[PDB]
Amino acid sequence: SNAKDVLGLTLLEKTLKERLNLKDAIIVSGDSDQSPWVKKEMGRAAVACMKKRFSGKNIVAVTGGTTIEAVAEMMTPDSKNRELLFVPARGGLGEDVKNQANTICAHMAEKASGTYRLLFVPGQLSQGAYSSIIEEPSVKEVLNTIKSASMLVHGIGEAKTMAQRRNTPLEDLKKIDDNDAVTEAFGYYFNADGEVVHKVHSVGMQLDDIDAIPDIIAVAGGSSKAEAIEAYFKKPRNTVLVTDEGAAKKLLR
Amino acid sequence: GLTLLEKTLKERLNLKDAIIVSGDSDQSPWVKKEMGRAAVACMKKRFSGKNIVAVTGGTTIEAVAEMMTPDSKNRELLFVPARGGLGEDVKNQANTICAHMAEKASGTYRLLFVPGQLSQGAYSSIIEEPSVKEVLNTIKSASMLVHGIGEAKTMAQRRNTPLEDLKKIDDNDAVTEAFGYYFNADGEVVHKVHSVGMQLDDIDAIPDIIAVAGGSSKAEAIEAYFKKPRNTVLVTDEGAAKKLLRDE
Repeated sequence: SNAKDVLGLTLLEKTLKERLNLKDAIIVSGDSDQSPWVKKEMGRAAVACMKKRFSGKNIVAVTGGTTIEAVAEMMTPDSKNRELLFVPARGGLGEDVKNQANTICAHMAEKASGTYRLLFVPGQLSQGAYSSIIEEPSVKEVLNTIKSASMLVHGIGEAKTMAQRRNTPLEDLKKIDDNDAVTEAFGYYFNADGEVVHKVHSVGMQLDDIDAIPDIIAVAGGSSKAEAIEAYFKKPRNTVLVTDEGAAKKLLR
Repeated sequence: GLTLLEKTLKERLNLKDAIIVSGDSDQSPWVKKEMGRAAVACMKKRFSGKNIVAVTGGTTIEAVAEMMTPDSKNRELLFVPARGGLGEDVKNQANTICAHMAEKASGTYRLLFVPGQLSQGAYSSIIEEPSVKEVLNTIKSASMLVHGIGEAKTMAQRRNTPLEDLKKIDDNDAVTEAFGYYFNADGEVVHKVHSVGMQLDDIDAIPDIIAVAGGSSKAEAIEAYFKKPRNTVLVTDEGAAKKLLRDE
């Protein structure tokens, strides 16, 4: 791309990909912490990536958060009219409704003119209530769909920001802090070496399941996320990263 | 004339107030948007410093959502659905309208996540669950209710009403519908859709109730619903009002 070349983004992407051992790196101009449109440009770039990687039939698992909402906002119908079913990767994770995976999932499916299936297994269910619900055909159906996800599109957050934004129980806050979590993705908090140190209990996709998903696209940016992004990628994730100059430049400094 | 028409409607229907926009929404589709615009203006006049706004679904309340804009006075706004989905398609569900309105208002919202067609056991589990209980509690403290009114048969058929309930609605001569209750010509409940959240008895405790409903086809439905005192502001159109009042 001449635009990427002239802006120095081609080199920056090469450097970031090598640094983080990524399947690929896509970087948009600017710092989303400073300029609101940059998050939309990350959404647009993520959508372009999804479309490049779709096959004939697709089960797309998604997380919540404002960045994947931006992906949904930028989504458009598939000009190839390939089959698209969208599911949340996991539960609500204690997010407010606007940021819940179910919310982003429905928004994305509508924008893509695809279909969706939502997961309603609240985290605060009693043991007895959980046993009743987990056996429901509708719940089993969605869990089964998630298990065959062909794509995962997920955000990455700072551990503290995510813990504060969700309604995290005191005991779990202590655990996140005591174990020096620095990054978060799909309801897992990780330390600076990319090791899991706290897991939000939630049905659906577990960390071990991502290895079986051929196309994983993480979308996360802003200078404030530089250390979070670095930590998450300390382990092999077989993942494409869509980010911005804010995060990428700070990370590479 | 419109001021006289409003005065007569308020009296005939025992309204808190009548707001009548021009035209007939059954003939001129865009009149629904003008009802929406007037309803939003009415809501903003009624807001207190803090607000919990319960809403129903349906295309008329979707028009309210569509015409919603942020509050110039920046009052606190939390939007909730009044009841469950009531068997509506997604575009007509209270949850959908609720989210749309809150986004347009730059407010916050909470939704009732109570799926069908769950077994009895799972259903009761879902409704006892802490997050759902929180939302139900919020609805119980609603300061405003914004709702539609529909013709009984029309609403029952649009929703996926079971044949046995269709028969009961017919046998009991239901003529009007609002927030999941079907009423006869005397404004008496004859059938209720089972659903968590707001009940009919709860509306008396809500200080500001705004009904938005119009079109000549709804004249009989609107008259029937208001046969009992509802302490409600009606936003409607000339189509409904002139027909109801025999002033065509």
